[PDB]
Amino acid sequence: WVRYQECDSRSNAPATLTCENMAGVFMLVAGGIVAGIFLIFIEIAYKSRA
Amino acid sequence: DIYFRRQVELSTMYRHMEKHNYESAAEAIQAVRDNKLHAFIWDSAVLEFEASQKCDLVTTGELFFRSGFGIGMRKDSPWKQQVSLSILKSHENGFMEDLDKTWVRYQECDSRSNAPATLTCENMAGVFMLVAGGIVAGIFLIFIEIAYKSRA
Amino acid sequence: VGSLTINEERSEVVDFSVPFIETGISVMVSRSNGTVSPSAFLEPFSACV
Amino acid sequence: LLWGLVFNNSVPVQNPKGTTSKIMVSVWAFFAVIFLASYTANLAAFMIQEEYVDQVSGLSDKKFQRPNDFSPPFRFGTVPNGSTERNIRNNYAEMHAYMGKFNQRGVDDALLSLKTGKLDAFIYDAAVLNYMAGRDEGCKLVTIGSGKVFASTGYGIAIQKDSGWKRQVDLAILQLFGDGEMEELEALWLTGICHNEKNEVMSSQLDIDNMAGVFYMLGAAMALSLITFISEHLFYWQ
Amino acid sequence: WVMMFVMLLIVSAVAVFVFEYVTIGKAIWLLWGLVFNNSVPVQNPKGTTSKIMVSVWAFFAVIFLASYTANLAAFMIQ
Amino acid sequence: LTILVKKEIPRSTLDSFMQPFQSTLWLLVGLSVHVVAVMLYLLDRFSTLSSAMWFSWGVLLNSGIGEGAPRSFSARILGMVWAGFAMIIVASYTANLAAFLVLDRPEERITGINDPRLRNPSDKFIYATVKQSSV
Amino acid sequence: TLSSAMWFSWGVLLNSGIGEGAPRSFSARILGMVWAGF
Repeated sequence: WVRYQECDSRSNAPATLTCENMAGVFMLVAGGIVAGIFLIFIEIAYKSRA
Repeated sequence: DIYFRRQVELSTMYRHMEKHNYESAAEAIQAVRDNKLHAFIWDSAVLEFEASQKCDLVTTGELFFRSGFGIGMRKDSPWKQQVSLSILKSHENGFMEDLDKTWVRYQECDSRSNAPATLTCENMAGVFMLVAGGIVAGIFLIFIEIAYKSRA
Repeated sequence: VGSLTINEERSEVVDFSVPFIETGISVMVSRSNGTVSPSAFLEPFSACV
Repeated sequence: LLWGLVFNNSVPVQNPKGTTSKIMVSVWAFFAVIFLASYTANLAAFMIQEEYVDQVSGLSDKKFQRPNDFSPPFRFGTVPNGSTERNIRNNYAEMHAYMGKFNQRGVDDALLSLKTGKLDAFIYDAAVLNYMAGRDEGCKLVTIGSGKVFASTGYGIAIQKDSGWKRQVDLAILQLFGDGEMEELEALWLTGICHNEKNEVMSSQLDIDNMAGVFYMLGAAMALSLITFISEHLFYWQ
Repeated sequence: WVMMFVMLLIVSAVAVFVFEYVTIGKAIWLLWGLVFNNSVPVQNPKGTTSKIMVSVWAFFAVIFLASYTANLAAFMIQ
Repeated sequence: LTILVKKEIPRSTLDSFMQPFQSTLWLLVGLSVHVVAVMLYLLDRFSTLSSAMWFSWGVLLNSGIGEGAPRSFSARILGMVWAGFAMIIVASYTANLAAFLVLDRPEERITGINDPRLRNPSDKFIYATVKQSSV
Repeated sequence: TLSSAMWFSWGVLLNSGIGEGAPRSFSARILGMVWAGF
């Protein structure tokens, strides 16, 4: 009846995960993969010109 | 001994105090560093100086019996109105702050806050000895290798 | 009785009792943000290492 | 070669010739991996135990002198009727002559002026300040040093001049000091919450601009690169 | 650990695109050595246009391992 | 008997996705990259020219891009302390990232009936029990 | 590519770049992935 359930004993241990989202650090490669082809197109237009 | 003998709740402590007492301050101060006496009770205005020069001992915080050292006079001497004034004047125009700056807090080793985050990377011998042995043994292994190169 | 300090300018007219609570003139500083040391920890690795 | 791997860098570097040369670099790599993993460890030990240092100390500082060279300069607060004015007017005249524009109308108004950036420092009695340090809703920074007071005095009980009732109370107060009843009277008196009982400090490093020392270790080399360039005029005479 | 693979495999298109204007098995062998802090002898891809995405991946690597050493050092003293 | 209170929020450092100090995680270091590439260029010209930034970024980010070392030693002595500076800033970033996740939070809560938050009353704290009870 | 495997592997461990070649088979490469991870 009494001690059958818990969540977590609140010993205040911040040393745990919740690395659930990773968006702001992955967004640099998510923007790099899109902008890189445009910079490659500008570079090959330079290669074609001179 | 008056403060302890006066209190009744501390009487057993006072009964534990009768078999180890000393006669002067320096005897017990030398006897603490000789590990014959694990603790000592005295004024703060001596122990904070002693913890800044003989640099092996420490105090431990709180206070019990808050008072101050005073000038002892005979009863109803006529100087009792003069010396009670001039002391206050010396507390006003900054004389005592010069006095204890000259005499009391002039030396300070390190406020034993127990911070192990410091150096003493003085010796580095056991980690440098691998390259000190490598530089000597490497020429011998090179000699064995070139004797192998010469043979086959 | 109450909050009343001791000085020289009042002791001429009034007599006083034994000092009662230790006090003085202090200064309260602002509640500033935390600061690390103004240098990287370049203390004495340079002596030996 | 021997700098690139000790400071963890993949500089494009030709390895030395022969398999017999390959041994000592493999010792140096084991010195490198031990080295940087030591120094990151010690630095991470160092930067979570160091204490904030008390940027103003004592009334003899240049900050508490004539505030000449300071973007907006120091503003000292005090209550202009009482004992502290009569003590501060006999040692530093120009100090209170500058402080006369910064009067306050109350203790809590001094705290409200300290929280809104209106006042840099406040000067009052020691006991009331040591109480009000402990009863703020936060427990941020409070007092200079720990308990360093300038003009140490006491409180007391004023009395009629040379009456006979002085010498009795003079005994009885000492009897209270003789009985430990002031620490029994501590339960109403000055106890509180956060009397520097952590000595912790956590800081976002917007103040990481103290790296100018290693920038000084940068630009000094930017000097030396010119200096050696000048001593690269010596084959013109050789 | 599952986002790492799916964000790792996406550079094959640009690795093809730089040879059109080294990707069969020489791409992930490059892309593992620098994310786990290793000087494996690895040929860089051809052309200056390929040099950008590896310079993004290096900035993902230095942030990554410095995160994981930090969190582990937080974890093993609490 | 015991006292019941409400737990707080406190956050994690997830919102610092490579931005713990992006105020002072400066682009000034990128200008330092560019001017030290210009400085190595000037040291190499008047004693491998346009590639100096492709050297220097590869010094910083631990990425071994195909490049040659500078021929003059005057550029090499600058490169020594440039790599030393790169090691210093990455180690300091590691320690300050560990500092956010090792240090706990203030607001120590009330402890028993001997707390001046509870013993000496105020308006900022409200206390209650069930009426007509043993309390 | 046969006798040099330890001169590969120590160079995987100690972060020391030694003039060597990657293994040609992928079956050795998948082991090398988790070796560097370890």
